[PDB]
Amino acid sequence: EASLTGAGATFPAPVYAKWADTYQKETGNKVNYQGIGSSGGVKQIIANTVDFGASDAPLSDEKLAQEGLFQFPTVIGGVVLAVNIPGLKSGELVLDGKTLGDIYLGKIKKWDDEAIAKLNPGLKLPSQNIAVVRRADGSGTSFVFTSYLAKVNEEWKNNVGTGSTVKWPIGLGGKGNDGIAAFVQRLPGAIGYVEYAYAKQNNLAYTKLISADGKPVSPTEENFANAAKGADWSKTFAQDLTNQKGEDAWPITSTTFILIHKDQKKPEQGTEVLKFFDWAYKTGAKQANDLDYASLPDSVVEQVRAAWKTNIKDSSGKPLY
Repeated sequence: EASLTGAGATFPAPVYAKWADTYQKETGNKVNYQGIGSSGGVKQIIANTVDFGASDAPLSDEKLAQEGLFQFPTVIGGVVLAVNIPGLKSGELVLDGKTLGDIYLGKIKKWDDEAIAKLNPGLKLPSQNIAVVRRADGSGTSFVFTSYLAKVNEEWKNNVGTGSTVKWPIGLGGKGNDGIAAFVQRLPGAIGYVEYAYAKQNNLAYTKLISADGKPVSPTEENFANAAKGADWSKTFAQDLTNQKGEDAWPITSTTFILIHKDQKKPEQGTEVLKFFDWAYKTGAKQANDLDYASLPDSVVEQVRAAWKTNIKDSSGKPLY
């Protein structure tokens, strides 16, 4: 039995924790995962203080080669806008990318603003001020969210841009996906971006969004999967799944990655890390779906297995899988 430690992204933490609990029950192996944000996970794996790092933002091939790292995707999730608006039900409000960006820019300050009303004709919106909430820590969820906003709001693109950390025009900072969920829950009029599982598990209301194609869509596991239907995984695992075309394609979708060293100094540790993830691919789909994360296509996991064989080795050049 082995003890493994991983650290990073909170975006997939609910599913990694569930898989870890189940894996321990079935095999006795222990996986301790620390949700410290993608930026921290990258620093940790590079510092070699953990067996595997986790980040929703992919590293470029050149960055991977420079650090001697290998990266592979695990599941597909979606980012939603959790809101606390009195008298509004979950899924009733609809926002488009442009308007969402204007909210985060501080351009729109009340819930009954004309721009919001015209998108929601049947709604009686309250003249409640909008409390914008964003991440205080280096975050892969921030990366995905700002990648999306830069595509749909030129002013956002030109003035704040994309990144795991940006200079936010307005808003209070929350730590981790859990931190943002707690803020929305406690602040009447709040809007905050979180990975779907965090809104569902905390019973937070969320909005629908208008797809790249122009249709209002709901955030569901199937709709996250739909956004990924057109990704050419054979080209690269580092797929941008934001604002994708297609029916019922959730606009803020993203996969997430695990980072491990290619030259394993502690091969036993390396071998056990691959066994845990292989087990998750083979048996963990139901648990991922229970948490509303979509699974990667089988062709993609086969590509991952093939790459493990070629890339992961001990100091003697011996493959660990």
